Amino acid sequence: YTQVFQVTVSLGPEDWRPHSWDYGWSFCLAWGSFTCCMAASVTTLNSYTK
Amino acid sequence: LSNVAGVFYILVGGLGLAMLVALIEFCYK
Repeated sequence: YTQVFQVTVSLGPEDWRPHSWDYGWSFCLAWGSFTCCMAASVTTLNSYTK
Repeated sequence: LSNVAGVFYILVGGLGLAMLVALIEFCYK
């Protein structure tokens, strides 16, 4: 969807082309959802070793 | 960024290989 967003700004979307492109803000918070899927997994495989 | 996102498919396609070789080892278990 960033590949969607970058290509469509290269289209200059039909009348809404911004001089922004300031991403998110919850999409930056969506990036923290990935590491909180990773920090959840490192402790539950830590219980798996024993 | 556009040259770098098509190469994610060989990453995730390898990630699908990570379980299929592992799950048959559970059949080896």
